[PDB]
Amino acid sequence: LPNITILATGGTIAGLVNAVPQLKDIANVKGEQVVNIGSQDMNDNVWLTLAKKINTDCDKTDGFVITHGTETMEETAYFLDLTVKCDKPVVMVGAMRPSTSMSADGPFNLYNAVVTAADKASANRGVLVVMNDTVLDGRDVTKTNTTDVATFKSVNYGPLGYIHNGKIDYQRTPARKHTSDTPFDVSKLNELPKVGIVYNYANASDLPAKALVDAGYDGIVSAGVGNGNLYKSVFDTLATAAKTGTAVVRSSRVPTGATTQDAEVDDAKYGFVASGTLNPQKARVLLQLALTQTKDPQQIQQIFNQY
Amino acid sequence: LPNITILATGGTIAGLVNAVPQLKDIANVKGEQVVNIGSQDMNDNVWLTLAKKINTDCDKTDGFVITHGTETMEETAYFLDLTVKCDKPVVMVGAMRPSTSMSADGPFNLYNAVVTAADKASANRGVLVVMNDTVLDGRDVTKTNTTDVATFKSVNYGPLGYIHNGKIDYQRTPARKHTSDTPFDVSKLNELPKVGIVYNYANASDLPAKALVDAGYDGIVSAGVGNGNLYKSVFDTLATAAKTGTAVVRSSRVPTGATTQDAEVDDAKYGFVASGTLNPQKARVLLQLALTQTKDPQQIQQIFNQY
Amino acid sequence: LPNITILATGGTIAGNAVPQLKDIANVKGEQVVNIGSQDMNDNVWLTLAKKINTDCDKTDGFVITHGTETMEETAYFLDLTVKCDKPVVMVGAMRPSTSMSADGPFNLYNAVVTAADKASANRGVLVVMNDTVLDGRDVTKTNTTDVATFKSVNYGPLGYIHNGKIDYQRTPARKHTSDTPFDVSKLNELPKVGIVYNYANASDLPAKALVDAGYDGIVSAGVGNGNLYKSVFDTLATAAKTGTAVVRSSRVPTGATTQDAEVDDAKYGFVASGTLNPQKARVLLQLALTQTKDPQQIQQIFNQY
Amino acid sequence: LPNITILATGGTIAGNAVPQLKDIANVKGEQVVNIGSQDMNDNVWLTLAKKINTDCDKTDGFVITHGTETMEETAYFLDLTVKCDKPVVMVGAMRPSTSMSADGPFNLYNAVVTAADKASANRGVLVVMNDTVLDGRDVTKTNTTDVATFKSVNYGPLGYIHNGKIDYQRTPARKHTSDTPFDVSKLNELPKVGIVYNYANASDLPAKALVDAGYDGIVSAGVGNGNLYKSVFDTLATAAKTGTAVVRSSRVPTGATTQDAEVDDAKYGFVASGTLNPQKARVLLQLALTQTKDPQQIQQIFNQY
Ligand SMILES: [Zn+2]
Ligand SMILES: [Zn+2]
Ligand SMILES: [Zn+2]
Ligand SMILES: [Zn+2]
Ligand SMILES: [Zn+2]
Ligand SMILES: [Zn+2]
Repeated sequence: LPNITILATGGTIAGLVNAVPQLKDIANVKGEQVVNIGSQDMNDNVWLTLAKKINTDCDKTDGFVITHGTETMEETAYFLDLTVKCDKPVVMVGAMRPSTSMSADGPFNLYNAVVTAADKASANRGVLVVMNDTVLDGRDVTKTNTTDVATFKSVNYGPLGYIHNGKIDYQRTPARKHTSDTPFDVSKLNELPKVGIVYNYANASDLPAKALVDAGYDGIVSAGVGNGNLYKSVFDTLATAAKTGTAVVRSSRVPTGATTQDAEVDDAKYGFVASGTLNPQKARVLLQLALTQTKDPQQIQQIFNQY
Repeated sequence: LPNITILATGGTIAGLVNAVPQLKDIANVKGEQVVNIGSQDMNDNVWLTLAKKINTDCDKTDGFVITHGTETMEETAYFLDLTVKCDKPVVMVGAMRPSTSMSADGPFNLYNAVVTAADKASANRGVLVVMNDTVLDGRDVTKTNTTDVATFKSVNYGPLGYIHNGKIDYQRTPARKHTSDTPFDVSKLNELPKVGIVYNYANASDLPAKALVDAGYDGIVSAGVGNGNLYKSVFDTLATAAKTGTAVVRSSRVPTGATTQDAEVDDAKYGFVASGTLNPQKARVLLQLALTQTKDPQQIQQIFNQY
Repeated sequence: LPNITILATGGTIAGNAVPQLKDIANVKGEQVVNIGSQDMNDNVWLTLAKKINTDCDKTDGFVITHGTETMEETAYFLDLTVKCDKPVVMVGAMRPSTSMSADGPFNLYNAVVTAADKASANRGVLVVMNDTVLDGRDVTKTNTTDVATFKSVNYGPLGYIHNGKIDYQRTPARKHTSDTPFDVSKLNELPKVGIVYNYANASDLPAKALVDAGYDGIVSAGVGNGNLYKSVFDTLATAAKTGTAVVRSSRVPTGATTQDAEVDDAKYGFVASGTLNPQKARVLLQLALTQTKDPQQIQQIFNQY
Repeated sequence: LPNITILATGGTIAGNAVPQLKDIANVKGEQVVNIGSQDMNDNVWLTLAKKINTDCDKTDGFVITHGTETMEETAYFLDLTVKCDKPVVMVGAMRPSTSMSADGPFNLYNAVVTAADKASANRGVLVVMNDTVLDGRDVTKTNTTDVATFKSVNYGPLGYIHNGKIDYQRTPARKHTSDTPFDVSKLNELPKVGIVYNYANASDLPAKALVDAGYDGIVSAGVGNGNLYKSVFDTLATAAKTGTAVVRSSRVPTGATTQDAEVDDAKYGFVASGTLNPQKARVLLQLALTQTKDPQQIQQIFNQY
């Protein structure tokens, strides 16, 4: 059987080979606790240590499964999608119900994540998220409902495949460049560029925006209204920010659909970057990484058009 | 025919009786430009003037249609749902495509909004949003896609009815108290309590939260991760805030599903309020209004359980 | 504690495998029939409806375990025929009860909570699945395998369940339960109604065979807004003019088949099904045919229930 | 500018009513047939496929105007039979071209942009509607009246259109166009395949009539994961054992009908349709039957296309 490494970032989602013994019949599992934290507290340090671990141990194993909380799983998955250089399957998985709760979802989630990680056909598709019998790509996947076990969905382009009876039918694969095809290399980095997110809505204070500028943040992501629009006070602070060196990326609070370039706002005029289908938290991820390569908004836009 | 008043808050969404003449065959339309602004700039002053106008003119007409931009329509609609005391239909409508663009959606949107406003069966259901042949309640309706004409949907409980050939079949009506059944009365108010929204994600700065506290904001709404969870730095600032008088409401960045009380966080312990199915921008609306009645988080929670 | 009766129609969906039930209700159970839901039939429907109506005053609410294949059919039939205003809640499982992360146990727990909540009464026959309370009319099966498959695709759910509490924010407008004019206590059988499908180059043979067998009604799973392939139209038009009740529904999973849109229904005596999908339409047409054979009266029924 | 040919099969969906087309392509048009899409048939399919394959080297891409009722059927049939790798894009309108806010004009503009974009080639036959580029296999009609009805309910769309530009982020894995073993140039007719529906108490009469008429294949719109009402099962089992190709699909709008799950397919010679809904399954079974009558070979086809 294939040997799959399980990297845990927190508690157990099932309760591992003893908690879900059926696992030892499809893979050879070793487990390492890499960090232990709730995902609402996920952070840069954790991201860096994970990417490095996966990159160092790529040849010690046939695949990876990462147990992680659901709240920020979608951010971690995209970070790794951009930084892992192991074309072998890296599959993330979590659980929406506590492991001791009735009809706990963890056990079967874990099983299906190991199934996915172990299938050769899963290789070379970038980092994946596996939940609710579905194989989801790290870029587009996002949490759609606060409590539903079916919460994870790729709301713009769809899943990569479905899992029935330990088998996967892949009918899709992502087009946006990832893993070995990106120029990102966090292997020597101990920190990441500071990027914050500000929200837009009626009568929005500019204060949040101004705090980030005061603190010399490297980038700021705007969760805009509609097609990335900005409340005027926020538009003014961000315009300013962009002229004094803070990268500014326009995304949207609207859960699906792209924030398009030169549509609602003149990005070229202000030196802003439109995030495409990257929601705010995902846009933060690429902006941070783009900032380790360049600070030219034109080049940041190009990065946003390709990753 | 019934006489319907169209209150415009910005430009035309069609191009009114001359731009969509079919209108004069279903209603008697008068139009007033109440303000002229892009909805990304929507604000308290506009909300107050609209509520008052609708309340003053309730007996001058059989119904209201409000033309408004799409970016914050969902916020205005809920504000009015809470403050209008005219049980007559108040129907909001906007357009996702410019009026001069091919297959402009405005014309037929406007027509269907007038159809809705004119149907007696539409009365007593609170403030409505009409878009894409659908009648949506002001509380649950939200913008789901950045550009799609079908963007407005009530993502937790569904629409109230569908519109085919100028006819409506209502199969639902909202249960949460609105209009005349709320204690909110902005008729004498010239300002609203200050409420801001802060976003949570991996490695979230507490700075935004702290700016609002520094400025003596009355309330703060957290767009949390998952079931309203908070990044630790943000959790600490907000906990503090709540002890020194800032109302704190936990909502979620996740587009559907409720942020439940005493689930992921101990709201009772910290004096926080869980927003139920109110997304961040909608939660801001009720929190602002709840703040004109009380500052006791227990009572704010009760308000969040009933409106 | 509330008395709740679990009426089972098949195999179990849990396994007490859910001891936590003692915390919310006094539970007793009866195996009413035992079949795979894909073989659900008129006899089961009649007996179920009669059992609930007969037993209404012995318990505080009912939970009905049922396979997922035709849960949406039974739920609507019960929605139209139950004369008990106490909560009737149907429940199933998408995963075998012995499979890992089986959904049955929590689904069942949630159904008893729903059946026992006093706020659940007077909302008609309910279906509880994946933490959601769904009305029997609009509820349909949306995905072949996903635990979250049950959704009310047109009008949404009535309420969500978290930690054993329901936040109801909706109730259906279409009349059901004791508000309908249907009465199963007098029926040992139901009018014959079949369903035919429409698609490119569709044979009229299925429709023809139904008519030849003297079927009381036929529901057309049409294309788009209830349209019909030419040959199927031709056949059903004659049928409707000669006494067969004919209802236009649609193969399209959401949205209504409207009146006076695509087809001139009055001209032929056809009835438009509204938001009722073909299998749901069938439930209502069978029932309407126990009350009348008149197309206009049947359309009225379809506009009301 | 690119040469794009618009092949019309019905009434127009715009009305130049869209002069803005001159900005993106040199357009010429031919009325290939003229019918309501609810009467779409084998003859139209054959002629369309032949026309595109014959005319492939005269233009840069094709746009096909087609009614919405069976757009998803034609699109898949073309997906399986077009041997031209240039973009073929189907397009419709959900509102009358003269109604207010008609969708046809912008839909058409978007289809020509798609047909003319060089990045659109080699993705198979496409359907463009509501600013979205959708593959012909997974695309289905989701709502009876909404302009946004066309969606790829299982795997999503290939790309979105904004301001005349497409951000393609997906392409289908299932082989299509010249990769299939089908060849319509040799066909004046297609094998007879009908579709029967399953639901509670389903009559076996439709299935029986199809078999009696010597149908080459039958697709079952089953319940849940492709299951069958007892009587329909019994009939199709005999049919499959005696030479009728039988494909299990599902009435359920999303998700696959899987192999070796609910039914022992090999035991009877049934074929599981995968994510192919009944009308789509029919398209592929008709085509498979022009190549073989062997169930295992047909299942292989269903696992590949
Ligand atoms: Zn990727
Ligand atoms: Zn309301
Ligand atoms: Zn009902
Ligand atoms: Zn009643
Ligand atoms: Zn294809
Ligand atoms: Zn090829």
